[PDB]
Amino acid sequence: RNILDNNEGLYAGQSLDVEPYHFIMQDDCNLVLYDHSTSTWASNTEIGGKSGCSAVLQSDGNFVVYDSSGRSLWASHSTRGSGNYILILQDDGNVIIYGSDIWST
Amino acid sequence: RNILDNNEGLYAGQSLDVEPYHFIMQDDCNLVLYDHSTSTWASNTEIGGKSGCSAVLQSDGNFVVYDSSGRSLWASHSTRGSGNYILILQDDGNVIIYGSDIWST
Ligand code: NA
Repeated sequence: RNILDNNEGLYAGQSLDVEPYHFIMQDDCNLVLYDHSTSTWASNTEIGGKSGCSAVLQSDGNFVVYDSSGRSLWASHSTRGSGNYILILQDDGNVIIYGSDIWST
Repeated sequence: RNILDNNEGLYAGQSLDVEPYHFIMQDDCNLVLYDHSTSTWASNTEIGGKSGCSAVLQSDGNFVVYDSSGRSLWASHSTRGSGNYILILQDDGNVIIYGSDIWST
């Protein structure tokens, strides 16, 4: 997986993989972008006691890390409203969200 | 490869692969979406004696097939303005362009 579409996400332990980059929703509740073995970006949500966190691209454009209850602990703060969005891990190392769809076959 | 970013393209012979689907910039200058061995969408640009064609997603949102001397033979007609866009060959066999970017990093 290198992309997320509307209301898709990463469960604890799941990742987006494009070598040498991995975007991992970790067990410690931190969302971390690794470049080879080095962390280059994090959501800074790594909190003892917080397990079962998930990162979800919402259908309003917002990318959110939720804790096990439903508390939003980090967001991209990209609410644009109704649309079709995708989040992509690119091979230039950036994770980016595009929307809304402008063409299709 | 399943995506093209800005001023990335498929040159002659190149393709996006998400099994069982292929988006191929063929040597006959036709840009064709295959579902297994069946063409389900084409640019219809195998013209008589055209070769070395390329399909490039541009920074204005337009997706264009060019001949070897840079004449535009087909376009998506999806110009939305200067920004950042991606074309995705999706798991459901749809090819779609999203953009412009709303978040990154
Ligand atoms: Na998807």
